[PDB]
Amino acid sequence: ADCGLRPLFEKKSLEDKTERELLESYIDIVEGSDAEIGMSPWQVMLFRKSPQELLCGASLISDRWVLTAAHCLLYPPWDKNFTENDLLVRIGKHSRTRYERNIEKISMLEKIYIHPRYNWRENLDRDIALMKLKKPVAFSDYIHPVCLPDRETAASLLQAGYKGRVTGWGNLKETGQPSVLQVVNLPIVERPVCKDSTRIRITDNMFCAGYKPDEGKRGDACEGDSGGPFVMKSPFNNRWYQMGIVSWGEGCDRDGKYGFYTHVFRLKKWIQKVIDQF
Amino acid sequence: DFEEIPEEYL
Ligand SMILES: Nc1ncc([C@H]2CC[C@H](NC(=O)[C@@H]3C=CCn4c(=O)n(CCS(=O)(=O)c5ccccc5)c(=O)n43)CC2)[nH]1
Ligand code: NA
Ligand code: NA
Repeated sequence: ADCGLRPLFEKKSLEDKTERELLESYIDIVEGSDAEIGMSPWQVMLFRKSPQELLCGASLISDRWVLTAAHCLLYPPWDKNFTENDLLVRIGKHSRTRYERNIEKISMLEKIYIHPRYNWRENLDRDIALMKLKKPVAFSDYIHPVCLPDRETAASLLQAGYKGRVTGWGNLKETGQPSVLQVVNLPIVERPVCKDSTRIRITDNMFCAGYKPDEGKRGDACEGDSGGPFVMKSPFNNRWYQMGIVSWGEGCDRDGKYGFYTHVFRLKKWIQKVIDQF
Repeated sequence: DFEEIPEEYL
């Protein structure tokens, strides 16, 4: 309703330091920079209760639902299979490790919903899951949901060359951990190029992003960034939309390799369905 | 690596 309008930027008519770069591509984390306070109000941290550790990123889509990658909760080849009592969701964070008193809100999960057809056996196809919070979180200056794309938003923004933004507390190199939430703006890549960069079978529930080894700009999601949001700002209504979920990639920021994202619009029907089915 | 969180969260 109020989705994708950040209290500290859109609302007060302030621009973050790199959004122009997004907007300028619509034809007007490794190697990221620190995010500004309240730059990604929908960024959520998937936290492990015991031991206490960051599991993945995630995003707030309403006051009671968090969107993340299914491989964040379930990956049988690595004996990964989290229950709602296994995790904690931390919202409104900036600092990676410190408990941001009076700023962040920590929530408990009521229910985890994995895509019934999430393909963990082969290529992480349909890598998405919903988590419904035990109680609605209260919005604030640092906590605010992102918008989910509609068919025509997906249509006009999801184009090769158009940049999106990925955020996370993930590794700083394939082989570093930030103290503060990192950002990187990356271009969407043509699907043939995506396909030609890997042996894994790319489905329509996916898109890849990153620069060309030739383009001379770098950046990528990395370990711990999983389940985080790939977002775009609509130049039509000025809102931030989540187009993708950090899914998989081979290494972090390797030349001729790209990050792969769950195609949120393709799976929006399943999202709606479970949201007003429960 | 993490600062402890309010016990009531666990
Ligand atoms: N460049 C880039 N951007 C973001 C990243 C990712 C870097 C690491 C994370 N991703 C993972 O841990 C996922 C999840 C489950 C299994 N898994 C694999 O075996 N591979 C790697 C082996 S694989 O690619 O051959 C493969 C793909 C899909 C399923 C199984 C294996 C892979 O990428 N994944 C987070 C984003 N990389
Ligand atoms: Na290929
Ligand atoms: Na790359």
